[PDB]
Amino acid sequence: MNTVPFTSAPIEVTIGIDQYSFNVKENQPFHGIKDIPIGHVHVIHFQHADNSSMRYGYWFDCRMGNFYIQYDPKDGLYKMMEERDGAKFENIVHNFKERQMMVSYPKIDEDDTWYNLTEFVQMDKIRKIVRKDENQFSYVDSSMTTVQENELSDPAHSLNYTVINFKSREAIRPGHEMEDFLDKSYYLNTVMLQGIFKNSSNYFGELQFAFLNAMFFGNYGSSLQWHAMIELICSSATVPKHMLDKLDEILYYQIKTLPEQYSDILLNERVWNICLYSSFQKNSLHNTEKIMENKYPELL
Amino acid sequence: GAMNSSNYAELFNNDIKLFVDDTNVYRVTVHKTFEGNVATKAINGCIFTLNPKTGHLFLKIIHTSVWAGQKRLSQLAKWKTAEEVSALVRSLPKEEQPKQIIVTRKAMLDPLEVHMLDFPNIAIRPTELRLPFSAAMSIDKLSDVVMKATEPQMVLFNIYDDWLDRISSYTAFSRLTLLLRALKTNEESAKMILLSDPTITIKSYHLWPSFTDEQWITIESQMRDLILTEYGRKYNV
Ligand SMILES: NC[C@H](N)c1ccc2c(c1)OCCO2
Ligand SMILES: NC[C@H](N)c1ccc2c(c1)OCCO2
Repeated sequence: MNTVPFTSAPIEVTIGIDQYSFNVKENQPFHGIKDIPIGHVHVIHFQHADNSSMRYGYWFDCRMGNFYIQYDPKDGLYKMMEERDGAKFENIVHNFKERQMMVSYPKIDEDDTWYNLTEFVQMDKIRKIVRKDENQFSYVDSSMTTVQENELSDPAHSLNYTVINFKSREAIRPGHEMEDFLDKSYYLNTVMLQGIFKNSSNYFGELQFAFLNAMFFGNYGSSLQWHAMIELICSSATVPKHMLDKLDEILYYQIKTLPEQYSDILLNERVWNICLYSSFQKNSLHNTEKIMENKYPELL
Repeated sequence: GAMNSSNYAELFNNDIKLFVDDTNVYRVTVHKTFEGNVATKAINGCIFTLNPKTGHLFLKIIHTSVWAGQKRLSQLAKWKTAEEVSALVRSLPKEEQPKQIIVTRKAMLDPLEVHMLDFPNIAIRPTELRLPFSAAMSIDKLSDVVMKATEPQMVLFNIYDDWLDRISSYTAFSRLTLLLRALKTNEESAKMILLSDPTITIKSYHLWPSFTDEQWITIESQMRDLILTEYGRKYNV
């Protein structure tokens, strides 16, 4: 188990760690998060009490370095930093633990939700979507635009998701216009899976990462990407059966995890009704359909 | 965006544009089978592609053989229309290619957009005008060429005959839409109006009769009366 210490907490803030969150009062003696599960990526995220504008946060993997949080009063945010002095780091963590100034990551022994939400998400793929090569961790916030959003404005601060556009020459073979528009299997299997992602695990990793950024930051372009990647599969008549089986599992967990009161802003009615009730795969998403109907029957 | 009564003079500016109407592409008669079921028999159709400024009509005849062994024909017809319009554009010299294509039915937007991805600078637009181009097959010489076709064929017409020697495009389009609306509403009575007087004929190289300027005024009035008469019959007014 690993630890992200905090130098201090000078401003009142709601801190998230993965699907958990807790409130810290201004100048309260908070010095970090311990007992953090090795083996998964994680995200530590922030929403200031005095200015809920900008949710922001950091994706990281404790196997790749020793990371900590320190507030910067000039830029006005909690920043992740890497500590290269390993013996300094262990000494700081040990002291804070001895004084019980850290909260314990609240995982229940039965609960595989984080693994299920991040099964295909790897730090290396995150770092290609979020480009800041000098850090081993990746910053995301609520306002960051996607590359495709910037084509339709600072490129260094963009989310480089794979562009999906159903009315593009990439999606539509000359001479197969009707075929490729009404059935997206070419675009899914040849262009995206074989050509760009190389395999379905990388496709699902980006889909899962887009969902989590939508949910944790309210990032609108991430929500667009998540829905586009679902629609591309659902609108394809020919999809490997293992992908269809796993997508239902992946989507069920995402719909089950979403905060009930955020459903109006995180779910696209058109996409979900099309995917569940009209698409080629309308009968391939058993559990996603069951949880959607029991939890969000209004959307449908 | 869409095209309506606010920007109606835009049709007659100097940017090349084409209307595309697909309502006569897939034409069927529904009949009873020997076992008491219902079956459809297709007949030849056409794509109606019109330049409203010049009157040039590119009439692509859709021969029934294009439907043989195909399914979801009403869906296929839209994509076949888009394929043929795209082919027409590619056949035109660059300086003759349209800057806008206006479809009469919004269901044509995505098929045409997808077929025209190679032409990102040609705008594909709907219209809020209700245009009576479905009545094109009430023009005898157009109906004749379509029904006689034994293979796919493109035939070029000027739907204004020689009117543009005497009137503006705006006025010619208004005359055309009034004629077509009257033929759509009551084809028999409209044709009676157009041919009642044996001394006025249709030139071999024309679609409509050779009316003088004063006779066109009379004809147009009789067409308006027909439309109003039929509106009164329909709604009991
Ligand atoms: N990570 C183990 C740690 N003992 C733990 C587990 C579950 C919890 C909790 C702390 O705090 C309260 C919420 O539930
Ligand atoms: N072959 C089993 C498959 N991996 C599967 C599909 C859907 C699921 C699920 C597991 O458990 C989570 C809820 O939905």
